[PDB]
Amino acid sequence: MDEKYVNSIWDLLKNAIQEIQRKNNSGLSFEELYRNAYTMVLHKHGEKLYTGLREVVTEHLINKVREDVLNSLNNNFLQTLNQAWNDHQTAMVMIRDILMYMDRVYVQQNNVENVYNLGLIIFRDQVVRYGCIRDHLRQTLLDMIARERKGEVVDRGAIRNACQMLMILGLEGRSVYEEDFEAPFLEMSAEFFQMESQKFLAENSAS
Amino acid sequence: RQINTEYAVSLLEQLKLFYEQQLFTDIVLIVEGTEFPCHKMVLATCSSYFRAMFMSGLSESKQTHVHLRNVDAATLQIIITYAYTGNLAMNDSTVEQLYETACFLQVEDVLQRCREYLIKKINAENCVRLLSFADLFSCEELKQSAKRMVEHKFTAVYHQDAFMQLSHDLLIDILSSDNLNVEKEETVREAAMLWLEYNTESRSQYLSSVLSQIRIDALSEVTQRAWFQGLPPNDKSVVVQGLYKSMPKFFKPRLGMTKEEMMIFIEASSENPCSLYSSVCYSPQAEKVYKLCSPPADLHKVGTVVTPDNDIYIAGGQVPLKQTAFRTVNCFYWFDAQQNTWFPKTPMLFVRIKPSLVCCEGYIYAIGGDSVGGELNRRTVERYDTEKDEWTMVSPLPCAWQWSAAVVVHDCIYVMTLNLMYCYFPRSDSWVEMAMRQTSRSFASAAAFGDKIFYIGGLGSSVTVEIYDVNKNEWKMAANIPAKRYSDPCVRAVVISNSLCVFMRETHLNERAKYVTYQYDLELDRWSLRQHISERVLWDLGRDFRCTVGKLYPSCLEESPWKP
Repeated sequence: MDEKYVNSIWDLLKNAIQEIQRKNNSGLSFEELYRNAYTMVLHKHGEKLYTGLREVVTEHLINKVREDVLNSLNNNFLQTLNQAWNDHQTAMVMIRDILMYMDRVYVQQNNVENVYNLGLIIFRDQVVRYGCIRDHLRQTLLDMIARERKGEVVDRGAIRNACQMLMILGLEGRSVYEEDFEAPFLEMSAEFFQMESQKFLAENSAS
Repeated sequence: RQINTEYAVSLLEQLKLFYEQQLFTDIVLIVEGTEFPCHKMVLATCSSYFRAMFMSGLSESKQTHVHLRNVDAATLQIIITYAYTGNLAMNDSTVEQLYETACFLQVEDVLQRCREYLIKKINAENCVRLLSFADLFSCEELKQSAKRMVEHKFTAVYHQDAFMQLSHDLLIDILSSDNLNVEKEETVREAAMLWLEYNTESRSQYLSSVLSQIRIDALSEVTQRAWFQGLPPNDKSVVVQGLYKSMPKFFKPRLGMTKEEMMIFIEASSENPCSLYSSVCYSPQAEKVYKLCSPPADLHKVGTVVTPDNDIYIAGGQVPLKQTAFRTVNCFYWFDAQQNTWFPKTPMLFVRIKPSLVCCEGYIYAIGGDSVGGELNRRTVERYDTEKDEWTMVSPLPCAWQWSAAVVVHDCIYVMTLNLMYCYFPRSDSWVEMAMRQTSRSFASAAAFGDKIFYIGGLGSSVTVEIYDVNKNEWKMAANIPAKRYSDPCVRAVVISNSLCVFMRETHLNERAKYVTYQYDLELDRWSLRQHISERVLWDLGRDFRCTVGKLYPSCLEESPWKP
């Protein structure tokens, strides 16, 4: 039909997606937001919908989570990061559902990544691989793992949650998880074990 | 192990019972005022939309009255009953809205089922409609099947009313393709012209693109002033544009103008001893032997037919059952003139051995050929519908004949046997007695040239020729073919180049088979040497091989590599 109809449909769909991202999904009529997706992808306007989805997702990320992480980089940094990841995932549940109905035709025709993969990629680009969040996360994880190796006990389930989060963020395998976590960890463990062996060779014997 | 069939079906029927008898039915679908009480589990197990709708966290996870819009009542009902029992009633009309609602609800099973049904239903009178439908909803496999079938049927009819209402991209993909089947390059030109003149200013912007896909051999000639007549007034951005744009787009000949009259053979002697038989073809103009695809599952003892629309079909035959071993099957197939493959079609009702396939009034008539029933009506003659893709019985042959031939003259079926002949009237569905031959000969072939039947050979065979006239209703002798004595000639009557020629392979004592064709002079009653087939290109074919008149493309086919 006319451009005004599809523009209004996209506007109401964007409003509904933003309301869902505000954890106000509870009272939202799936039917009255999907009756707008079928009729959107039907008219061969999937490119505009995909571009608008990407823009809305990256804007919401940069506005909410990029500010929340930088605001709480010292007061439960990893806990707030895991909470933001869980919120993003639980919203990208219904988001990916709708836009997977969309994704069937779109990615089988346009040969692009799905909307779940799109959200994972934009999250990796805007939160984890940020110019400041990446180094801060690296430094704090190295510090806490070194303090754990020193002898005192710290939280351990949170590290497993973070490693699983990074593994899922890889989205293809163990490509990014390696560069972001393994490589820095390897250098620190190398220096630590070298110093430990140098201390042990002089303070004890082969017994 | 697998799944207990007992419970599998017990659960299925119990689920269906909970549906029809309103019981544990929780969510109810509200469609145009029609109630649809059902469950969430069954809907989630099939429709991806319903799976996404319930498993979410939206109000529909705790809702009951969803107002599903932009759907149909009967389509939703059949989808729900299929989700509850596995039964899909696919008629020939509601498959369109069925595919629509399936793509809306994203149900993969019914989508694949209706896609297969439409891949079977694709024919002439709905090719453009199915292509527009596969362009609306992304159905790339169906889109390609449409396009092809379309292409060909489009360039054979170009009179479809739905052709006018087509998207610009689809028209560009159709016209610019190298698979169009046209004996000339001017019919696509006038087709594009009429599609453009269907409107005016709504096609002006597409005028600059549609001419960019047709060759320049007609973009400098006529049908440029006819566009200037229909040109918008004072518009000086199209006239001079088409004036100084008729220079590149290097004119290249298409593929549709490569249909030469060829002699298609089947069940030829296989070159490699690993296979039983093969199919080859002779080129009366190119003087070569191009190979053809093997019959479907080495289908032996079959019959051929070439409709006036130049289409090859195969009916009847027997397949070696899984030493002598052969079982007869009633499978039917259609030959793709471009893809070089045999597409399966609706099989017959009864199995046949060497059936006489004859085309008439758009129907394919397989007259007799070892009927299985062998009851009091030991004929079971059948006609095939090329429009509805189904078989229909016709009036049975009055007498049971074996090793017979049949032709079509004057919109009637003429089946010939040892000495008797009966003409079938398709308008009245009856059989009328015809003239009687004075010689008892069998195992021969006949070619319909004009309004005369030429029963050549008969019994090896011989050089006896009995010409029959339809307007005169009499069998008369003309002459005998001059052949080498003490030989067994294998005669094959066929029509080619608007003349009655004969494909007669002869074999001498202690000598190999020699191939040579003769041109029978109709007014002089004499077989003249038209061309001598050199043995350097054509090897032995056998005895049970058939020959037919048809057109093929030398480009899509490949030359058979074999030593002289």
